Amino acid sequence: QSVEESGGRLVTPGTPLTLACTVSGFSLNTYSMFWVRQAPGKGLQWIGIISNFGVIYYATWAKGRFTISKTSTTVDLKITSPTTEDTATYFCVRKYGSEWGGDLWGPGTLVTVSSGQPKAPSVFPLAPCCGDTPTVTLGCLVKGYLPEPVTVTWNSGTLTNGVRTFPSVRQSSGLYSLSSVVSVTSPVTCNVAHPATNTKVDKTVAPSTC
Amino acid sequence: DVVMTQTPASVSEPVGGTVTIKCQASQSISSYLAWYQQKPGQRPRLLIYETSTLASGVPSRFKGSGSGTDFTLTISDLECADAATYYCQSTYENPTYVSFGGGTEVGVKGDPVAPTVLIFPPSADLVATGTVTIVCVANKYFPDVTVTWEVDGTTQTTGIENSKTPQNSADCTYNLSSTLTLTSTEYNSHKEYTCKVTQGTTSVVQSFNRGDC
Repeated sequence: QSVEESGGRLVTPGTPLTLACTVSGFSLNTYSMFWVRQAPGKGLQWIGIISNFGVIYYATWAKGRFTISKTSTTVDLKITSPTTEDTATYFCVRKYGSEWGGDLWGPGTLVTVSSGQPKAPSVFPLAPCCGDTPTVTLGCLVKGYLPEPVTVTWNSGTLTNGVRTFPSVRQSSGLYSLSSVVSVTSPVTCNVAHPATNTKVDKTVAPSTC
Repeated sequence: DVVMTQTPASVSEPVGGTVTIKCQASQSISSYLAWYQQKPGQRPRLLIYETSTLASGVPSRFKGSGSGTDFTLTISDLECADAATYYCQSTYENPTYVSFGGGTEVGVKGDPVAPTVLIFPPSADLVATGTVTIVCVANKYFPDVTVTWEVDGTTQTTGIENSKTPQNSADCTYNLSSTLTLTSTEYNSHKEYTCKVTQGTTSVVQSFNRGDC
């Protein structure tokens, strides 16, 4: 029924890491699973596959770089010796019966390979200039973080209507930045979680810059 | 190994129009080809497998055809909801044959909509960091905009970074953030800050004065 990847994190080149794909609602005794990755802003790339009987095949480029395995609840992907170019979102995918294609995909887990150290985001409130006459859009600027992602919620996730969280952009420093804005009928709090640094910051945004 | 060559790299068609996407296989893969749709920031979704068989729930407007080394996805009655990158995949049962095409970024052309614009002066504590970031937002617009920043009437050429949301699923519109970054010394040396959002010869501006905010 569903697939969820975990274990994406920031590592230095040469540091082994393993990703887990946890399945629910079906058995790996029955279904084969495969791994696909997607470098930021790039296309899909097939890594390899493990049958319901445990027989594994790898893409030619992937041979010796990855090891696929399975447990009672998961398939796993060990990246033997990560390089900067292994920075990607990794997806696990349930194979449908008739071909080596996939019907059920996970959300993906993001691997970052870099010599830069992790950095918690700094958060700043966004509001109209002091005194603007109003429906109001308020926001939070979330900057200087590594790795992606941050999770931005409003009012502890209870506010989801009228929210726009722009895609992050990576600066030359390797750090990321984004803003999230919410439109409300004329207080809102942004919550900025960064699983990597286990930090969560809350900012209750004044309705103007006064 | 099999290489899938997908063309075009990108295409835009009007609502109600037709998008034709092709994949060429470097070796015959018989009928073993699938198509996926991937919306920005989301996971890939299976549309078609076995060249032509629709995944459940996937509308008939999506039509897969071809065989051997030549394959086609045709998307009819194009909807704003269809804005996505589409990928073919050889699904042939041999690891030397499996691979994805390079994708086709499909934009959907809906009704023109002029942006509104919001500007966000930097907070006192932001200025206090030594690095000022000014945020501008272009709301609910189509087609693309270009953004410029003016500081006391002078067009800025550095420190500008833009980020665009996916096309709205119902009306095709975009939203964009544009951010201008300067040192607090640079910031404090100027008065009027203007974000200018342009579509052709028509621009919408928002401005503030540093001392007012």
